[PDB]
Amino acid sequence: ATVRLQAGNA
Amino acid sequence: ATVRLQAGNA
Amino acid sequence: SGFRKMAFPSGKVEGCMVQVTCGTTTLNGLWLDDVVYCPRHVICTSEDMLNPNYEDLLIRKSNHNFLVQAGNVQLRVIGHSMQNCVLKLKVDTANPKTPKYKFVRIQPGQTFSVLACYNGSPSGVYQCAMRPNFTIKGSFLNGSAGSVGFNIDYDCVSFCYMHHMELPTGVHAGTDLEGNFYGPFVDRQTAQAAGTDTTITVNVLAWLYAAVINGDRWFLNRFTTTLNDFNLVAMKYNYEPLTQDHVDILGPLSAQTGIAVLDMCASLKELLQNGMNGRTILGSALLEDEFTPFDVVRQCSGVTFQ
Amino acid sequence: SGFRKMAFPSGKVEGCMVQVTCGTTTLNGLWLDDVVYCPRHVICTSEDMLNPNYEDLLIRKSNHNFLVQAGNVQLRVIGHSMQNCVLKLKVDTANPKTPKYKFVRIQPGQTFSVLACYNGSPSGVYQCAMRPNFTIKGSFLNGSAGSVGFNIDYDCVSFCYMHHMELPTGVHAGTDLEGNFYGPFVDRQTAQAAGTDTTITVNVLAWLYAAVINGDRWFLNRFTTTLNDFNLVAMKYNYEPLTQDHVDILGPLSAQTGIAVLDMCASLKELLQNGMNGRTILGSALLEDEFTPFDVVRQCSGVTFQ
Repeated sequence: ATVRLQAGNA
Repeated sequence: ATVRLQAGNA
Repeated sequence: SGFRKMAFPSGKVEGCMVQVTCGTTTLNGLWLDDVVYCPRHVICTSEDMLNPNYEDLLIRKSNHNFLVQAGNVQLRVIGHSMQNCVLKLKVDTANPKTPKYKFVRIQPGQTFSVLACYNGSPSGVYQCAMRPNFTIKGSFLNGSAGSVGFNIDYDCVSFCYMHHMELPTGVHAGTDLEGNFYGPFVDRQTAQAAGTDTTITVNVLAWLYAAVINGDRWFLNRFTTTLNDFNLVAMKYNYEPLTQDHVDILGPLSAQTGIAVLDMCASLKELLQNGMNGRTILGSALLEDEFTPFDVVRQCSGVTFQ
Repeated sequence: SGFRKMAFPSGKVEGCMVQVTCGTTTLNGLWLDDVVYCPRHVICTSEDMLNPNYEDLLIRKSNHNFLVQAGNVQLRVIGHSMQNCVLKLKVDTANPKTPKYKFVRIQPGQTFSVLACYNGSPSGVYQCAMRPNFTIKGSFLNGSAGSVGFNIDYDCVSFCYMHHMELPTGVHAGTDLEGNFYGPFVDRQTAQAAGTDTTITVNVLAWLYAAVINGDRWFLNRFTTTLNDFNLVAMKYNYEPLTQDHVDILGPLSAQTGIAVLDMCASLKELLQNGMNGRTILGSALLEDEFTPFDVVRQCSGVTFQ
């Protein structure tokens, strides 16, 4: 299970 | 048991 | 993603909090435009608490007897009137930081944030629910009277609660911002007791939906139940009746998770009859009833405020 | 009285939150004076997350590629540098609402308030503890990166945490405000796992003192214990060792309640070996370990902030 980097979207 | 009204003393 | 007890972001209200002093008695007030709202028992002394005749005591007070301080700035009081259990002090300057605001009276089962303040300064913020017996389980010491509860919708603050008193069993009682008490209480140091409290079933169902959304699904069984049959079991365990309106309010969560409401009812029924067998849900070993469906939707969908 | 999980009053921080956009990627930034601090992964795209060479990607960015918005006001970026895992954007106007502030790196076991924000706007505030394995149990969705944790002392805000990422087991990891990660983590979508977590014994003891102060005294026994024997029992149940420094830190609560620390240790040992037998403490059916001794003193004594 990979990490999810919690950046958003424009 | 009576109620305590929670006012200050200053 | 996690699930936590979340309060609304503060600041819009903190700029409105002031100190009101009448002789030796001190408490908090709420400064909106050119009016300050505070509990009327500020005009009483310690002997007056047993049986205060508020009309007689307020007739004897002049404008200059009220010392209102906003941090360092002293505000001049130029008028005063009483509305029910709240005082209204007219002051000579309008608050520049006054937000858009409404006054609302909430229903039992609804939640709100409390801003605990002492000597006109904020100490902390936390969320609470209005219990079915019209009390709240807060955290309040002497000096906290006048602290307010509120909700936010975009830019509008809805004020719903002003704190007044502590009861023997360590529960708390107050008024709306129009000065009417919640429940059968009076602002007197007399014998008063909270009635039998019940568990808000719709909130428990919302919390189980939160758990399912966060991946805790061990309690899901394969059975269903009828509303009447469910309410027969619920009544034995001091749970409130579930109405058809409540099932409709749970509709969006049901659609989101794909689990019919009546299946969750069957699972709650099994939890009630058999216990948790040492297991936890969302880190808790007891069933939680202080999340409304809106609270769950807001937290799990990430609604923000301007 | 009452005992609740209380966050610090906010507002001083909300006036510092901005939106930073680099192409299609958007997150939060912290605007202090004429510098904006944000996570450096904002300059990556979705393919870059696997193995981003940050130096190469940052060499290709000019000042104009960064869109910084404070509500409606657009801010012009006039410089940028990288410090460890954080970006620093120099902007051409100083924030007029900048508070007095410090940067601190906290120790495991310490608590702080988190201000969850999306698209530069705050959603809520809640308290959390730094776990012994250097994770926190928060509530964060996509878009929340750049939200900060803080403490307040009178008028000085101590910033201690910037959020960066979510781990497989649904725990969260981030950095201090100097850009060094807490724990053995890296800002990459790779296989990473939290180590074995332990229970903060001194916090449990603080919570039992809180319970005693609030009148929940059913668990008090008549025995005592030695430190070594206690730590022998504690080790078996995955509890951290109690040190003499911890015993000294619990001194004020012991004096307040008149209960020696070693008696509380004997009572905790009995709770650990025998369970709670269906009883609750402070409304909880599990032992709570997210209150420091300072948290208890603050809440039970009513410390306020200017």
